[PDB]
Amino acid sequence: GKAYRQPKQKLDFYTLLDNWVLRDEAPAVEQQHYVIANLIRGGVFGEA
Amino acid sequence: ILSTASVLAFERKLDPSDALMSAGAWAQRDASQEWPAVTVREKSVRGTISNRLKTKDRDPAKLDASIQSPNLQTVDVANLPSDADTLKVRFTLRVLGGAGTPSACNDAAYRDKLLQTVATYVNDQGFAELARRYAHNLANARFLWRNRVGAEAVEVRINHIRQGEVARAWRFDALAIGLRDFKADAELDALAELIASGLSGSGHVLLEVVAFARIGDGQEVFPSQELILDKGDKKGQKSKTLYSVRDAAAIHSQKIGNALRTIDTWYPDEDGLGPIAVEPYGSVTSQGKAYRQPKQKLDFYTLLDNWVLRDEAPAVEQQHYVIANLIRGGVFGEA
Amino acid sequence: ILSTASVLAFERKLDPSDALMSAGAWAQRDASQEWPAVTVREKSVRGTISNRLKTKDRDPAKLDASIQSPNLQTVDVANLPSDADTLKVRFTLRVLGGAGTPSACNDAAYRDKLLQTVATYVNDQGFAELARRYAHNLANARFLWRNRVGAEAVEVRINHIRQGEVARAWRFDALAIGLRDFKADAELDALAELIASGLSGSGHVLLEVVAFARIGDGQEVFPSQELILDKGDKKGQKSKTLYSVRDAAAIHSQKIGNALRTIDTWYPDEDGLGPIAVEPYGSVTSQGKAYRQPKQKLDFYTLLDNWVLRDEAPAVEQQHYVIANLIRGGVFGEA
Amino acid sequence: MNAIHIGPFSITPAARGLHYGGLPHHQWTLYYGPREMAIKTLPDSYTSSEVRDEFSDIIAEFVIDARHRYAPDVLELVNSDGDAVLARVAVSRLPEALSGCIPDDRFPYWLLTASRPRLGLPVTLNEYTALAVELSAPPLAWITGLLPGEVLTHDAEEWRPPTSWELRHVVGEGSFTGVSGAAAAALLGMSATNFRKYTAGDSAANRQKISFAAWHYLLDRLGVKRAS
Amino acid sequence: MNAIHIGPFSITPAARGLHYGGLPHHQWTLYYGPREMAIKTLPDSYTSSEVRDEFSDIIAEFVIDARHRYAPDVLELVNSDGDAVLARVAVSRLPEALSGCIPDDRFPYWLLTASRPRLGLPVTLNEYTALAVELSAPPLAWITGLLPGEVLTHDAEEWRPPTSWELRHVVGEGSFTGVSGAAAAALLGMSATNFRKYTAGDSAANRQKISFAAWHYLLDRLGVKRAS
DNA sequence: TTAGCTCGAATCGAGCTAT
DNA sequence: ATAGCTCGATTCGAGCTAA
Repeated sequence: GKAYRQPKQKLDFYTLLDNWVLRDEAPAVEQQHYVIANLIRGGVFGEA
Repeated sequence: ILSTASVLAFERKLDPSDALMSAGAWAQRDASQEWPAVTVREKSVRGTISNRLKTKDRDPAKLDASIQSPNLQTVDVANLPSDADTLKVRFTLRVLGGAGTPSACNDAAYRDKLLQTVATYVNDQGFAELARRYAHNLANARFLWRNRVGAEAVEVRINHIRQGEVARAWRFDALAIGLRDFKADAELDALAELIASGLSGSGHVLLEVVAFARIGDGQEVFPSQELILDKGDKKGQKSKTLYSVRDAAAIHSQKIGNALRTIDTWYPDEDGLGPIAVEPYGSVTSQGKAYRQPKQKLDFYTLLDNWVLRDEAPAVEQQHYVIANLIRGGVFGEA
Repeated sequence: ILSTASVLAFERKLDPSDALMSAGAWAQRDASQEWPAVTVREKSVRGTISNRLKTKDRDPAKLDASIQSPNLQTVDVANLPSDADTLKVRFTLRVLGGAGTPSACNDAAYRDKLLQTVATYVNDQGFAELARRYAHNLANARFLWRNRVGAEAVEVRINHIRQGEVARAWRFDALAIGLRDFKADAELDALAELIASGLSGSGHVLLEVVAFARIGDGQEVFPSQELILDKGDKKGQKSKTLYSVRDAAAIHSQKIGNALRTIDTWYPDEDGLGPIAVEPYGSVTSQGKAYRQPKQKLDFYTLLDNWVLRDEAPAVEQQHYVIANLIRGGVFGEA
Repeated sequence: MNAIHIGPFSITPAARGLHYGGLPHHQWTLYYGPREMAIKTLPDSYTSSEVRDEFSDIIAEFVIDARHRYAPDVLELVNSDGDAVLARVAVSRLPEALSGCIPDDRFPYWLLTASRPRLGLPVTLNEYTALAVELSAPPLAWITGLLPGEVLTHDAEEWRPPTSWELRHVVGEGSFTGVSGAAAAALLGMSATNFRKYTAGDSAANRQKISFAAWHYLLDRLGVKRAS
Repeated sequence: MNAIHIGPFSITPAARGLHYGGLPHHQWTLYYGPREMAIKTLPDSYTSSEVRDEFSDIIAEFVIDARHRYAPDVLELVNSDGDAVLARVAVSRLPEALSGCIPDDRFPYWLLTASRPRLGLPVTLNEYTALAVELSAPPLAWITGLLPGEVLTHDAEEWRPPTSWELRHVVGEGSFTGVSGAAAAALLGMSATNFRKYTAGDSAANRQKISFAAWHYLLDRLGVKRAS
């Protein structure tokens, strides 16, 4: 019932993706593995 | 001065039916006339918080509290049987003819000028390029929208039903014929001539199109999705509703028509996307943008106004686009 | 001076019923009495804007935002079954006598003069040409309005029902008898004589009109449409409703009456545009044009006034048009 | 009696009357050009004011529906978080640089649409001021949705002069702007008789068609178009 | 030779001549209406397009001075300190509620003038954008300083139609806006032949006057006035 | 404020010109 | 693009009525 990778510690999928794509700040290879796994699982990413 | 007509309604050619989904096994698709239909059923899904939060829901306590109350809902789901790996989708297509004639026209002079313009087009180059591209979208299973993305082998069978009987049969490999290139092939040419005779009005043509997709045992298939009134309880929300006619998963006829309509390769932007549906203002729903912007003077209405009112005939590619849009039909003219 | 009466309510001759429309297979259409009815169901449609922009919506961002927020509708749609390729449409027709007699009038002298005028018309030339043209709009399935455009084969069966049993049966190839020419035919002559006897008041005529058409296997059929109150949301908007009587798709009886009424080939414009339904002021809503304008001396009211009040009898074609307007009925007269 | 004209609306009575109860009555039908809106059977002892008051509610709900249907789309200026709205501007058209956007922290101010799929771009206060100045909507911009696009175009070769009925949308006391014809003539520096000649009915021999500059300056001064 | 007319400027030659050196010579006199700016003695071998280039620098200096001395007042949007200018807008007229002000901390945004005795008004971003939309200045608003105040007024009773020379300030090849007569006629939705009658001078046969609505709409479209 | 109407005078469009 | 013309049709202002 808890969330590892809180957005406060900047290790969630959305902050990592935004930093990697927009700011060109590539994270650690583990974190980009996690991001690409999130792209593999699919989703409805992107709010208004 | 020959201004345009306020009422310019058109009826559509290339009328498809609802495409019914049935299931079975590969190498028995020659006896697929009695295959059981794919049935839309209910299953339960449990989801977590996976959407973006607006900087106020990102609190760890609030996020965890949202985790402790997950969204429970039921979804309409269509799956193949666990002993069947092939999906069969069958619809019938009717090609009418008489594309340049509007169904409603305020001005008689504009009606006559538009008829002369379309007749000049057909006399110069008939419905041969457009019918070839429509036959290409028939040969590849583009009407098999998401059921084609991971299918290992796709085969499309198209029959010409003259007096309730197969007057001519076509068998195609829908993966060899890609979704990017409009090449030339003898069977594609024959189907193109048949669709051309339908569009010209030479004779009545009715096409029965059957597509087989080898997807896998028990794999999910994707019929068209309906609208939910969103009034019931949150637990029994019915967040996803699938389209069926009589306990058989089906695809909307306008989705099939949109997939056959994907012949427009002449829009000003690059060929990275490939063909798009022939719509006014070149709208693509997935990309959320409009190729053929009216600002770029390449949409349907500006081209038609230049071609008909003031005799400025565009390039033959834009002429194909305009005639394909007239085949598509719509409520043109100022409301 | 014999001024026109202030009410000229006329009752409608050639009274049809709502045409119920059902489905089945060709060559079993002789035993079509137990064919299942065509049901009106709902499907969800999504589309982008394809109409002309107001020059205010031509801004690219507004168009892109409209594409990214497409309009959602649910529509009533009527289709044939995926195992049936023939649509059967059945209605009953009554031919009544006493066309020139009004149902309401204010002036005994005017109604006597009008009755004398209609009587001397019938004596000079009875309901022979008018009933000939009516037989045609029944022998060609013009009441199959959009169900005839791309149909491969259409035939109609007219049965004369006397004491509840078929007195004489007619069978016509509705595609052979066109929608434009009033040619001469022996069975058509017999049906015309029966309709003439019904119009003359010399006998009771009740016709059972059954039409079969090869629309196609599972293809869309087109019943009559209702008004939309637009009292709901904009997503489940219910933008289209179809007509059904007791769960069977149906066509309005006034649409059938208009279809049989299309006999006017005497309007001052060229008759190569086709026959028109007889109306005061020769109105066509699809074309937005009034043939037989009151500015010309060829509309119904000026013809009726000149013929009756001051004995200026028009040409026999124009008086055929006048008597056709008297047969169709209407609330004529000033106020 | 006689037809009552309220701006673009018309309440015409039936030619023949009837008796409901023991009192004479006529049916009064309301029009919006060619569109019939409502019919009411009213006593013959009513004056024109009472007949107008009978249809005032239907006219008011037409006005409300027209204001809500053709309301100009709204742009919102938000911070980096994208949650707090700092300023709202209603625009006649959107900027051409609007694309699908979620605000970042790379830029402090973002201009976004009020539509649920939000379009936007990073904007400075100077650029936002310039865009709001050259894109703002006049307070009566909803009336332009009731007019055709060939009378509201700035292209002189595609422009058609408005008819009397299209003029009465904005010129009369029963119109949507509420100004008089004399006030409209004063706004254009024109004689009141010459401007009445513009909104003259079809049963008249002296009718004049308004020019391009006069019509568009009238729309500017009335707060309907090109007033920001 | 011939009197060269460049918008409101007119280079007229001397009727008599002179021989400076041995070559023929004439005195060319630049005019700004009834105002004389320069006399320059030039040969007769120069073409009109070369005398125009000879007198071009004085005209450019006049235009620079006119643009500088008639620049619209600039407003400044500042924070709760008054040091950082977040946004600036040029206005045709100041806000009605300006008083002498020094920004403090109780309000986050302040709208101060650019003049050193800074008048001000506490505003939010929405009210600041409303004021900027209402009060903005068009890009060519400096030409209104070269025009009389009775031809720019919005009151129809106190309005006087501009003359031909006052019209040459805003339309013409050598005007301060640089738009041709055909382009101005296309902006007003009228024929170029009728606008040439507006711009006609000294030809008493068929010379016309511009109207209130046409003049103010032209000033709107050229970017001179009413473009807030 | 609505809804018009003459009557002479000025304006408007679309033809031509000239430079 | 400047500069100007003619000619018949349309607009325009200031009287007036009509309500």
